[PDB]
Amino acid sequence: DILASEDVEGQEAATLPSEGGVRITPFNLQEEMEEGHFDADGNYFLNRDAQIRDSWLDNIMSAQALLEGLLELLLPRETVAGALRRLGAQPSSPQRLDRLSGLADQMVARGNLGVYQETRERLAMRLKG
Amino acid sequence: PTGEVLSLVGKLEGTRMGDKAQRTKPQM
Amino acid sequence: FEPLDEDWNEFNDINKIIIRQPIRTEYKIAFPYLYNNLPHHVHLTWYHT
Amino acid sequence: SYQKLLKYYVLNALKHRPPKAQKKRYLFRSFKATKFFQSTKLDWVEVGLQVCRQGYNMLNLLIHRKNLNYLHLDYNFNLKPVKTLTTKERKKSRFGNAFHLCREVLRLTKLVVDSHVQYRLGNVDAFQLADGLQYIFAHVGQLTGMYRYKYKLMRQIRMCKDLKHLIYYRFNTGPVGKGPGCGFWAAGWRVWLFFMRGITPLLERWLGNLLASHFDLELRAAVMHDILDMMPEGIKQNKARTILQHLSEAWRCWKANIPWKVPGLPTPIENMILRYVKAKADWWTNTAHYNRERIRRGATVDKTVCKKNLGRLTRLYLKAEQERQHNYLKDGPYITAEEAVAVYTTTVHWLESRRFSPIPFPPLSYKHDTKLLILALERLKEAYSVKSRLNQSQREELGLIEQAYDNPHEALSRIKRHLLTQRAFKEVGIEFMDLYSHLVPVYDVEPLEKITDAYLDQYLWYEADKRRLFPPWIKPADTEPPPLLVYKWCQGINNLQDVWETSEGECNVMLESRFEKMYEKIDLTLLNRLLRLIVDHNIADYMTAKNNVVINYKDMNHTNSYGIIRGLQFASFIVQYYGLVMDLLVLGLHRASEMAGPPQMPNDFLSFQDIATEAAHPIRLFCRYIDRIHIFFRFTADEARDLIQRYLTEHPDPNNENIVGYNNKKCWPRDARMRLMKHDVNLGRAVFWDIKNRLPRSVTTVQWENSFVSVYSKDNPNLLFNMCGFECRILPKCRTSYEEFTHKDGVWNLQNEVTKERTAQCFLRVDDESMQRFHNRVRQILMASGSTTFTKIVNKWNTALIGLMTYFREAVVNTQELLDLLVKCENKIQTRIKIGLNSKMPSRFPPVVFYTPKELGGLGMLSMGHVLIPQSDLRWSKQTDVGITHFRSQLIPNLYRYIQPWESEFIDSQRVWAEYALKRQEAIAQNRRLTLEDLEDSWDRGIPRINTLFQKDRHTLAYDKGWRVRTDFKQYQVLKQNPFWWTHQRHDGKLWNLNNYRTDMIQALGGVEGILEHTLFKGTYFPTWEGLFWEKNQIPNRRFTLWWSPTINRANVYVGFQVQLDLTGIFMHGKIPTLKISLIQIFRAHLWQKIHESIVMDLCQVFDQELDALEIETVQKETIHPRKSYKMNSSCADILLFASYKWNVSRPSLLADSKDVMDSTTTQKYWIDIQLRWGDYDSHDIERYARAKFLDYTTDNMSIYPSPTGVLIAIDLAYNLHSAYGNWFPGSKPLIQQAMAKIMKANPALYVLRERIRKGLQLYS
Amino acid sequence: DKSKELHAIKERYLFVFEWDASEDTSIDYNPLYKERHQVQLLGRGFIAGIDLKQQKREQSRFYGDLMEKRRTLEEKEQEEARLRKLRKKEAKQRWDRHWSQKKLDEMTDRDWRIFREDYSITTKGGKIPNPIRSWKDSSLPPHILEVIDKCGYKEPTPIQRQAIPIGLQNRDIIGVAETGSGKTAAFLIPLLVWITTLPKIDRIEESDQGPYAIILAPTRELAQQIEEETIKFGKPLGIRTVAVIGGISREDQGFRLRMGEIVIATPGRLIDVLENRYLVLSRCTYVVLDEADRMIDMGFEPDVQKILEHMPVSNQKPDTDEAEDPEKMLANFESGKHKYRQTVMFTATMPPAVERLARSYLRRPAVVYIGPHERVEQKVFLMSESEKRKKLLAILEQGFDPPIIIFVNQKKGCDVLAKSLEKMGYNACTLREFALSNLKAGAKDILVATDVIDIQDVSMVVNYDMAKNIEDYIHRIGRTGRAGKSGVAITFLTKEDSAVFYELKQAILESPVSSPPELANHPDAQHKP
Repeated sequence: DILASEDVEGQEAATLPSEGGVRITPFNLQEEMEEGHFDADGNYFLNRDAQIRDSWLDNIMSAQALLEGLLELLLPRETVAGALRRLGAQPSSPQRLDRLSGLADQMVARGNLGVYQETRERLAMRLKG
Repeated sequence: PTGEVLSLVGKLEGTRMGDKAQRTKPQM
Repeated sequence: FEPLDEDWNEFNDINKIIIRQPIRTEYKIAFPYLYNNLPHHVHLTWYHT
Repeated sequence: SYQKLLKYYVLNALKHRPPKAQKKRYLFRSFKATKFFQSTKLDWVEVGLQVCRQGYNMLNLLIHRKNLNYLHLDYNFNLKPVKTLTTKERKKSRFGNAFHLCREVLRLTKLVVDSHVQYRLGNVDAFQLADGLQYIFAHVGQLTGMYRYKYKLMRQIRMCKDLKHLIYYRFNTGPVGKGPGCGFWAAGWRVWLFFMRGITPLLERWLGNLLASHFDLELRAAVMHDILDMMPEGIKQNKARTILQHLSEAWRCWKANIPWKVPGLPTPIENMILRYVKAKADWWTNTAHYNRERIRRGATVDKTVCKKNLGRLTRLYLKAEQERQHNYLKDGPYITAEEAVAVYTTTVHWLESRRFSPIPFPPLSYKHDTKLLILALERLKEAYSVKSRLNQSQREELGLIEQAYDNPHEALSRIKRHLLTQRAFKEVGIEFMDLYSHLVPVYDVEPLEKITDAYLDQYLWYEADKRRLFPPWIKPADTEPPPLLVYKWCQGINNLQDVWETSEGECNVMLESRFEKMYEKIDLTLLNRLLRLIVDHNIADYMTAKNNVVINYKDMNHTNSYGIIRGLQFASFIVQYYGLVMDLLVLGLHRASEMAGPPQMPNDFLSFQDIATEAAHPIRLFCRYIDRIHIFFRFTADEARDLIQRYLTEHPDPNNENIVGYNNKKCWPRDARMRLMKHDVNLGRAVFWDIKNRLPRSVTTVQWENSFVSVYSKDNPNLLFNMCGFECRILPKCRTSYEEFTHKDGVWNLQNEVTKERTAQCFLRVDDESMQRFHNRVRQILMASGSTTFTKIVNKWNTALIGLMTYFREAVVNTQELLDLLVKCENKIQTRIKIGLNSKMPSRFPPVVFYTPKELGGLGMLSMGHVLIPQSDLRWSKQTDVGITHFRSQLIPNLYRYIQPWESEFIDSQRVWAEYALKRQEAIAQNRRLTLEDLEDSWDRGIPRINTLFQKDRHTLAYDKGWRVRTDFKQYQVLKQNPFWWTHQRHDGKLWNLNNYRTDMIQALGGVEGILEHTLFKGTYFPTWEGLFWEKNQIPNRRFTLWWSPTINRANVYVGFQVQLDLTGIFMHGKIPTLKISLIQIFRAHLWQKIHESIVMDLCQVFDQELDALEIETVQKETIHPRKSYKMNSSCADILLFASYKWNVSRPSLLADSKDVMDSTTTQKYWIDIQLRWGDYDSHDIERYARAKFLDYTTDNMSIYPSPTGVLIAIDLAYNLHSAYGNWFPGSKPLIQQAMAKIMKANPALYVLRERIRKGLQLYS
Repeated sequence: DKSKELHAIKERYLFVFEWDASEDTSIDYNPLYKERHQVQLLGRGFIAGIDLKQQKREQSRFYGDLMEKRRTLEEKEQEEARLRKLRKKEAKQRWDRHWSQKKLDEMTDRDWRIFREDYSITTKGGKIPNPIRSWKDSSLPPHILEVIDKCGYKEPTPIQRQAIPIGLQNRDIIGVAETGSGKTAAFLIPLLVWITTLPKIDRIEESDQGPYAIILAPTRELAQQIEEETIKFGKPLGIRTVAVIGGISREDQGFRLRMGEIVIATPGRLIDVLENRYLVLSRCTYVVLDEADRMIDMGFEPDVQKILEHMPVSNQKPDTDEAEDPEKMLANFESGKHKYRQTVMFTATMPPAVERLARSYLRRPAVVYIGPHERVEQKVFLMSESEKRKKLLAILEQGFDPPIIIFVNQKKGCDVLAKSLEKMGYNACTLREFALSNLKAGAKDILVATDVIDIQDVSMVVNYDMAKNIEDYIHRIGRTGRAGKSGVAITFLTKEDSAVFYELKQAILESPVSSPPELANHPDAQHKP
């Protein structure tokens, strides 16, 4: 046998959860009927489906502009990563290396993968077509 | 004293079996 | 270590046994086949350098 | 620490095995060829920061992947919720333990990285750096909560703790004392690297798969696929609805043991059906035996599994019984003709030697038929007096029994007509009593046949007692309980002629055995031939043809043709007379004639004519309980040597192999049990072989594997026997140490009859079978459902404990394993109730909840253990017109001290019966009838009790002979278990007294006023306890919880967790729904606020009248907020008084304190606050509560009061207390005392509260 | 032993982060195995890690006799010469002493850093100068030393020891310490040195051009405390101090304003002065804000910013590194009148508003950080009564910082315990003024006493007998001092003390400077007595 929510004679609403750090019981048997259930004599039986057991929970610019900037920062027949190697060789030019890395990361973030092993001529053909 | 009923092994030295056992008087 | 009830016979008669010095565990360990009943998986130690 | 580290080293050395050959392994070489990875050279600290921030970003992405906006991850990887969760939010926050394990590993990693970041900023020296890395790897478990997430990690902590110890003291000699710092972090570093070596691939697999009866059913499905897939489509569309109907019918016919046969069936499909049934039958048999062997060893299981397994093994034993009866009907009689004629003429010679007169048929009127019929009907209604609700087939039985009461002569005529005429009988049903160790049958007989059989049982025992059919060595008797049988057996062992003198090589032999298959090997024709010598031939044919009837179990019918029906009424005679035929085969006619003596002067049990006929034979003590024989021999040297020679003639032993296989008592130590000398073992083998040769194996069989032989000689110091559930070791005084005389329980001091000096000592123990049966009863009590009340479980526990102790009175104290088992089962029974109260395990729980008697609202538990009542639980309080008075009133008394021993009761019984005989002899000669005046000094003293002499049913109970063996055989007729099978209250009286236990229980628990502080009695407004009564054996669980709510809902019971109810100020510790369902019903409809506003309005009506006597110019009722009645952090003033000109105020003092000295700080405004309290047992002192709340609310910047001079009045509703603390103006204190007295006596809102409490507790007066 | 070896023959022939004592092995009652007679290996082998001098002390001293018997007659001189060479190497090595037996000219930077570590002080900034070791070792002018000697400060507080050299190097100071540790003289003394070491031509002014020093306090009580202490420093030096506070009627404070070096004020009353022109801030070169976090928690921040707005900005430090260079700022402090301003702010916590006041007021400051039951380290040992004397001795043998106090419950105890200690070669006083002088002087090292005046802060209190109530216990351990070094209170607990266990447990659980499961988990500490 199981009791319904109508044979409780005097449930009320849940005004406030806590005050002063003390948790307030919401005066209704809704959460006890969600966790377990009652018999005819008023005992309690609890659900026991806790497989994972959760031991912490238990206790609580445009791309064309990018290509123009890269073709500006490259010499012919040179890769982008090789340009990083040369301009990083404190380096000789920190600011142009910073600009080259920034343009490379803005090209990587748009989905273009593998831009480091790319010569100047293939990027020029990409800007043309 | 957290509940915890203890075993009676070795906890009887001066306590006998017939002691503190009383009988009743005849009724009426 | 955790482990890996005998009756009185003619063989374990303590009236036949001379108790002179108490026998210890290192006697059983140094000589594993002289003082041991059921010596199953013992290993023979080094004797002397 | 040295020994544990050496243990780990030996384990790692022993578990070492060479690694398996494989291809060489390069993860980073395959990572390098991928264009998505680049290589560089970085500082260690920079990449250490990059790794931990990438891990923080990964965990942040894993948190906000599931849209969890309420969980915040700190930069030290601490995960916290931002608010109070709900049910679905706790469901959506269920991650694996690998998540929190990776969390704690990254926390450890960030600690390790930031320790060096603290160094390279110039803050600390490297001398301070190496200590900091040493503290981390030593105290991982204290700095991180990673130990809660992996338990095997507890190995890794303590090892790092043990390496913490050694180095420290090896560092701390010389000028170095104590203080922080060694700096040797490598030993703690290696262990956590080796830990990460194993934890890495599991976490990688978790991140990989995160970021990206049934076996028999499958076997039946495979068999049906193999059947149906072979047939073609026109037969597939037919046999799918053809095979499945009779496929279950064949299995049902196998289960009902019906031979399966159907015409029109081909032979290969029939063989396939037979293979299917055989495979399912083997599976079912192995499953049934496996489920029985699981629950035999004490493994817990659902009750329906036991209920199905009992029926499975019932059907299997029915199939075995139908097999063995068919084997008897096919193989013919197993007994030869010569053995039957031999035992027949042996019975003839024994009845001629005793001059026995046969029992006749009662012709017309024996003038005792009415008494025997009434006794038979009382034995039939003995079982039905247990419960008042019965079934319809039992209502028909009680109707037939009452018709036999109303017309007894017609009932006697029907009984005699069925005796003289009826030979065919109705079918007997069979059921099994579910003992966990041993299956036992219970039979169900037609009631009209049962009345006849019960009257036959009464008549046969009443004639057999008068004609002296049974010799006194046949046991049990009506006058002797089985412990008295053990004591008389020990006295018979002691009182022999020189039984301990072994100076010339004499020996003592104690054999105990059981007739194997005594009940199942009785031929009914042989039973009839042996029965016709003692009763009428029509009565013998009635007793014989009754056993040839069909036994039914619900689908199965089989006739009985071999073995007797043990569930009959008169079958208790069939057990006892036929065993006397065994007395003629084991003991011999000459020795039985010497023991029984002349018929004109029969000897007593274990007594003889003279000493010469006593010691003229080695067979000199004999006894038989229902199936167990107990024999005792005295041998000289030459007789024992010749008997060993006669044994070794036919059965030689060249290698001394009779030592292996000797049954020996393992419950005693080796100096106590039997020493296995070769002469004694050969003598015991010779004794058992000489006893076994006297019995034909077709008649009965004894076995060595169920027997026991104890030999006393020069080489054995002591004698042993198991009898009537008692393990007994007899040890001489002269073969042991000196006089010392230390008094111990479980020790029977044995003395001689003639010389009256101490000669031997008997040591008692409880055997293993009784303890296992008691543990079976404990497990049956632990099979109670969750809807079962606590009082029924406690009553079953008390029934089992009384049934254990009142039989094993003296022997429980001697054994220690039973004393441990009682305490262990008691803690299990208490834990069963503690879990039924709340699912969370409490820290403490009072015993006074359990051991309170049922009259005071408790459970009435019995105690076998060392339970202490702690201090500050025996203090109680009371309130009267002068104030509050407190009073102060230890171990719980146990059961074994309130029960008499056996030996002193036997001595007292002999003395009071001798005195009764002398007073009866003086009463007859003086023409005097004995009254209660001459027998009031020996009241309730003796076995049997003197109370049976003054019963109304003397002439009725004096005709009931043979009641003890019938009381033992009641277990084969009634389905319930039978405690106290060895006694009956109408015959032996009451053998114990349990009112002193309740008296000392009430006295030891601090008195009634000390108990009733736990019971919420002072909230019920009853002035006394004696005028009250409970609404009607059992108490419901809700009423029990609401009754014991002052002692359960305490701070020291469920530690830490506390909540507050919404509309009240009731604080719940833990959570209890069975108490919340009562607190909602009692405190419904804003009753807390109604009581508060009612007290405010009543006190305002008090301050409204008598206005000029206090110089009040204006009383004011403040605008009370509706949440003020239950908020307890802060409060506000309720009733304000304006002074006319000026008032003097005093220092803050109590309501009962009259020492008032007022100061010059005159104030005009005065304020009164009303506070209500719902307290518990440890915190209900309302005076210190009012003082603490006044000093809290008047000394904080959170409460608001218009005046600094006022009073706080506190009322405890759980105990109905009231007090006040604060400032007072003149004339106010006695007025407010009388006003609060009138309020607490006459508030209608408090009356509504108290009547709702009395309605919830169902307590009236 | 004998009953145990018969028991051995009879037995033969017939979460928890600690390890339990029942898991132990080698509990064997054998005379051969308890004294296992370890080797010393020809007087040449050594057990690793355990101290070599301590191993040479604990040896059997038998093989040395075999040496001095069997060495050659020249080899005794060879052994003596080798030991003299080893002692020469040890004397070259030690030339790493303690600072209490070293001088000032030989005290290296590592020794000054260990000296800063000993008194729990730490400094932010570049080139922090050397602190003061003693008054005989200080560098103050002798008249200021004479005034401090007349005031009664025998030993400097560490806030003085660090803030006085930084105060004399004209640097801005942030002192993190609480009230009652000696902060007041710690900012007053460099002010007094600067005022009393001006030339006579630089002190003469015909008009009143305001104070040389503004000392602002948030409360009237702290202002009166700094007032009284500034008066008792300034009257032997002839330096006038004016209190601009509340609670005193306006006529008295107004008449004191007409008279004209040091002004200690409250912020509302001071801004009512400065917005109405009763006192100018012309020659002001010294600003002190004590308890600025209390100024923020009460809300005086725009008022003190407007007090800054009255300051002439001609003496503000430049926002360069030259404000923390001790050479230039030391020579600027030696310039007398025309130096830049110096601001000292004492606080207890760090809110961002005190950080904004620091960025508004200070120019590269130096942060000097310093640091009964809640604040005294407490340790307990559970034992039987008979164990007390040997545990005390073991503790004493570890060494201590005299003086210490040992408390006992009865005066007879006092006398007899005291005797035993003097027997063990300890200097023990029993318990009038005479006793404390010796202790103070260093003569006596141990005071034995019952719960029954006035005594210096102690490093250690031992409750040889536990007090009968927690209030007496609290008073005892309070003797380690109101503040400064936590000190240690060690208590011997027996079963006779069970009625104070619960409160003792609370006292310690409420002590963040304390670590005790032996008491916390004890059956008698669970409920109020």
